[PDB]
Amino acid sequence: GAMAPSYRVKRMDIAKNDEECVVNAANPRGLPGDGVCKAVYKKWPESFKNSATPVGTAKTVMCGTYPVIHAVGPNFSNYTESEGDRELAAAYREVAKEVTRLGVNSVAIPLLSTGVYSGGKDRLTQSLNHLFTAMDSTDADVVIYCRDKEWEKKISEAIQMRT
Ligand SMILES: O=C(NCCc1ccncc1)c1ccccc1F
Ligand SMILES: [Cl-]
Ligand SMILES: [Cl-]
Ligand SMILES: [Cl-]
Repeated sequence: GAMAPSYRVKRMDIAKNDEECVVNAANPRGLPGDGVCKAVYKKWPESFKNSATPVGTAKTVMCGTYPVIHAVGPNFSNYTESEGDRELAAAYREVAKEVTRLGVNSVAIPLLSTGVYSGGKDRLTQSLNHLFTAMDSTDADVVIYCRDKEWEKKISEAIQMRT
């Protein structure tokens, strides 16, 4: 574990992370996709061998010795708010199991189901709170990666609020 497990946020490409493993915001079919998923495909294409996994699950595939955790959040275009919320919470619980199993001291994570899978709604708070519920019992250093300065400030404020 980390000596003093922490949460941090950075506004940059998760493909340039400084952590011991990465969470991909994957599609269920293991396809290159767009956004975080395409950057992850360009950086770690070997990790997409047999990466397909259902919604609400995470599947780890090694790129060399570097673990890529493919986490499949729901597409809120297709799910009800209620069922989507359940699957989004589940995806993060499976990420916490994988991070623990791998024995890493740090993980780079995106906010699942907040972009092309958001169904056109702001899900910063919803996605971040499910991330916290899952990861709070892990002792890895968590570094959250986002695209926009607005969200960088809101994620930073949410982390600082808990102290
Ligand atoms: O800002 C948003 N999402 C995070 C950034 C992001 C990343 C990748 N593709 C798209 C958007 C957002 C806010 C309100 C409604 C819909 C949104 F998608
Ligand atoms: Cl960047
Ligand atoms: Cl998304
Ligand atoms: Cl983001």
